[PDB]
Amino acid sequence: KREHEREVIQKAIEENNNFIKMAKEKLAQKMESNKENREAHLAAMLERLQEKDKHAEEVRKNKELKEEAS
Amino acid sequence: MRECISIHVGQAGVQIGNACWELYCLEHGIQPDGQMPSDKTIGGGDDSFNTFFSETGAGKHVPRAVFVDLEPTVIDEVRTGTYRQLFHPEQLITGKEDAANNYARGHYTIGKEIIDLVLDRIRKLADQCTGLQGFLVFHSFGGGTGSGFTSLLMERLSVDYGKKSKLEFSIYPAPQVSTAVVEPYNSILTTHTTLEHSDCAFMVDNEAIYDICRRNLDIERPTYTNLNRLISQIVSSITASLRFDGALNVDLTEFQTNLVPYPRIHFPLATYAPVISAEKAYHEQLSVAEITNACFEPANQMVKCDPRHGKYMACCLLYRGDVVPKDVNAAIATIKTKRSIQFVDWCPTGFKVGINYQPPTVVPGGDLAKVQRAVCMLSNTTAIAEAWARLDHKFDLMYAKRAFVHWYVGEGMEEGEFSEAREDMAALEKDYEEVGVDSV
Amino acid sequence: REIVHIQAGQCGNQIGAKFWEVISDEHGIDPTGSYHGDSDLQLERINVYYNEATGNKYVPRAILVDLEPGTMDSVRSGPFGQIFRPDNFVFGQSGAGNNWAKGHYTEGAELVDSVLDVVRKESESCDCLQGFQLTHSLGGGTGSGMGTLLISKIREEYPDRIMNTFSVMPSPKVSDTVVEPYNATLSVHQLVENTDETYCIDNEALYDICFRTLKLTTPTYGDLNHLVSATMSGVTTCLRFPGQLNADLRKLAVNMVPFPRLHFFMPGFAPLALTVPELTQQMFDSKNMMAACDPRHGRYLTVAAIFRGRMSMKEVDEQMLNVQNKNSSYFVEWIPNNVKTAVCDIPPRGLKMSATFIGNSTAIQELFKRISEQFTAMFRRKAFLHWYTGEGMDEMEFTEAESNMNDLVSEYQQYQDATAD
Ligand SMILES: Nc1nc2c(ncn2[C@@H]2O[C@H](COP(=O)(O)OP(=O)(O)OP(=O)(O)O)[C@@H](O)[C@H]2O)c(=O)[nH]1
Ligand SMILES: Nc1nc2c(ncn2[C@@H]2O[C@H](COP(=O)(O)OP(=O)(O)O)[C@@H](O)[C@H]2O)c(=O)[nH]1
Ligand SMILES: [Ca+2]
Ligand SMILES: [Mg+2]
Ligand SMILES: [Mg+2]
Repeated sequence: KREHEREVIQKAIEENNNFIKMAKEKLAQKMESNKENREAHLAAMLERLQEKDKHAEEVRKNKELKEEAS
Repeated sequence: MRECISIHVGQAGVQIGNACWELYCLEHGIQPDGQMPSDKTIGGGDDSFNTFFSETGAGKHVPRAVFVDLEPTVIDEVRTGTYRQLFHPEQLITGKEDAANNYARGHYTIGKEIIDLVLDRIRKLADQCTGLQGFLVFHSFGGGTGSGFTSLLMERLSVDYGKKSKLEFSIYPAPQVSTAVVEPYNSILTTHTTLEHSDCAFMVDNEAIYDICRRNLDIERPTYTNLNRLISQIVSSITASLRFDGALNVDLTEFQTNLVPYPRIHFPLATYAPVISAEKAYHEQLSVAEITNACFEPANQMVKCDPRHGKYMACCLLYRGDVVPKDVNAAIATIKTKRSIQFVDWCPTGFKVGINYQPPTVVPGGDLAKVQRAVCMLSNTTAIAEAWARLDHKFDLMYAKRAFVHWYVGEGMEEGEFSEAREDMAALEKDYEEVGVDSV
Repeated sequence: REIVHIQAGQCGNQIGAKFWEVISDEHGIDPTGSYHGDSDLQLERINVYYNEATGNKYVPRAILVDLEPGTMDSVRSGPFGQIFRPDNFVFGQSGAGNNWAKGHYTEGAELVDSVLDVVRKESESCDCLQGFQLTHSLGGGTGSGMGTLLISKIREEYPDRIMNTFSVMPSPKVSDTVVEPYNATLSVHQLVENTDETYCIDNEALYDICFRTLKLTTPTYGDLNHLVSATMSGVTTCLRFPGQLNADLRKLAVNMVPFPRLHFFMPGFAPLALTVPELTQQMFDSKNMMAACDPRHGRYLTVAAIFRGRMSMKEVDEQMLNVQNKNSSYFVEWIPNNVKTAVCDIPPRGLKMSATFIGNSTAIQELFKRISEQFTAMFRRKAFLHWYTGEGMDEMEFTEAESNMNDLVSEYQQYQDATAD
């Protein structure tokens, strides 16, 4: 009976610790996944804007070649 | 004497906190500067009111509370208001930018920047407790902070305090006073993520409170202040057994044993009476039987739903003021012979009763008559699942077109979390269905 | 908290100056920048649009931009001309010749970095920047072309802030002519990708209102701009006074924009006995719209209503519920509770009470369809293209802009046709 009493309380400790652990790991995965997602969103936004800039240069370079003909 | 720490999150949470703490100060004889003349033990003690208030050697009684919001203007009014001396400045915590009605900003983008400071501040409160019982967490479903930051906080509290009890007071949205089209999204997301981290949650349907103020107090167009004063009476009824002692007093945790048959089925329906104006209360003494009867009138519930069309799994009556068991028992026998109170078949049908002898108090310049006796009924009924049904339906309408979803995806969330949250709600609605089916 | 204001080009600076005069009066700030008001509610949120300098002086957080000095000099002499920060005038000389390409790619490109220097200065000292509002027209060259360039550049440096525009659409009824459809279409192309919320201020509508409703046979830009400023004051009141609803630019966008591209709003105003039931009927009527579109020809995705003055809150709630009940077919069923209402005690100048309306309606396609038609009738003949190729652009960009705008139209139609079932 004493052995069973010891197993019950150890089982209770083990489940509380497993609950805490499970919660800790899931939060960490969510915050990590979220950070990566958000940064990728911003990165694609900037990469579109830097294309607009590349096309603007391309346009002024284009005017400079047709003002030479002339 | 087991301490309880209250945490008030976002505008609704903070403003309800203002109303609750003012009311507790009045009930306990505590002045706006924290001084309590009737308290003869200076600098500490183990009186019932100490579960909610600590004490300094200067005789100040300090709420065991933290107020948190991601923008500063609501808490700033506490900082500069009537009860500003009540709180240590470090108990009032603000960021610079709110969650813009977006769960994702509350839980991740903005919330992550302040979460560590909040836990640090809660920790300081817990360190002053000799036998912390648990937390009471006040917040809206619909706001970005109320929803997203509260979820993040509940997850972190489970990690840091284990299975230490966490109870919520949750403001369920109504269109009469809502401020965001996306409140159904935030409600479902927070309910999903918080479900496993909460022991007991008391939902307060702003529409139920709005309609009680209009109908019972004759307020043409209720403001938050009208709603919040009513809400604080209800919150006070619920916490009174922790704050006052007495022979017939029964502890909230004892009601909780009866209220929660399975971990997920933990949303009691509160009903409160009497709600009546001074003008109608005058020369009209409301007996134990009248207020008890009012508890079974759905118009007096804090959530709109119909218990007559569901089954009870528990019924608790928390009386306060001038009330003796004889009159309670007579009143209950009457209700039993005349009302549609049907229990599930696996639960006993007895009403659990507690009586706190300290009569209710009202805030000066409020709407409620001062009465000699009041009652809050807490029931566990399958009917509360209607509240989830209504919210889940609004979620489905918008989600089928992914309306507004880009605001969440842009803050780093995935569609996966929406469907996961929605499915957990579907399973919850189903759980409430199953507990009402007769045993085989 | 802080909003940064940018005004570009002639139209941009004219409606911009009117905006500051009107709100300065509402806030009790005189032209010297000194406060002389009666209500503390005037100052509670003054920082949203104003900087405080020593001497308790309030300076609009405003940046004035043009490729010629004309209008800007007119501003500096205007009534509130001295209120502005002198360093915040950034004018060139070149000019844009009503040419989007010049404003966007060449001339404007030349002045842009000096504008950014001012934006960055104003931004750096902000407790917590909300974002930006730009006033400009889409028909000219500077406001349209350089205005869209500035939006792009600012977004690159402030990708996480809200970008809001007040964009004046061109009309033959007011027309500076003649390549305006090109400028507008090239502009809308930019607005669709790079702003979070655009108020479509339609000269077609301002004209029809001055002429038909106000009974002005000969409407000046002055008469148009009274409408514009009354509107702009209205749609910013929730930003400028204490309150609950749409109190900042992000919360407004989250309430108003269900899909990222569908962010073009039809604003409305009333009045143009005046009871709450009457204000309400008026702000929802096509004749009171600042965009030339009939909302009975589409469906409302979302709506914001702002009532101003002393009136019954109960009455407002009832009339607003009544409008929705009686007109249910014109509000999409799959966005519940999509109409939000705010009431502010402080009325605009010269009115006891007023109502401002902000609608995201699929009927806004009538506006884009009208521009698209005028664009295609010129483009099919390749008329005046040389003004644009002459700065380095290919026809491709015209074809792309046309397409993107036609896509926008199709997308409004898609959601208009959508059903809950
Ligand atoms: N009963 C009651 N409800 C409130 C109160 N304040 C806000 N609400 C409700 O709460 C919801 C809006 O959430 P808030 O608490 O204001 O938002 P928040 O937590 O501050 O989150 P963000 O502002 O997005 O950072 C709506 O359903 C409001 O009606 C209040 O004082 N009392
Ligand atoms: N409502 C209004 N429209 C204007 C005003 N000034 C110009 N516009 C319109 O703006 C367009 C011309 O662009 P404009 O701003 O004047 O050229 P810009 O200086 O290159 O930006 C035309 O459609 C005009 O009708 C004004 O003060 N008010
Ligand atoms: Ca003591
Ligand atoms: Mg808030
Ligand atoms: Mg011009």
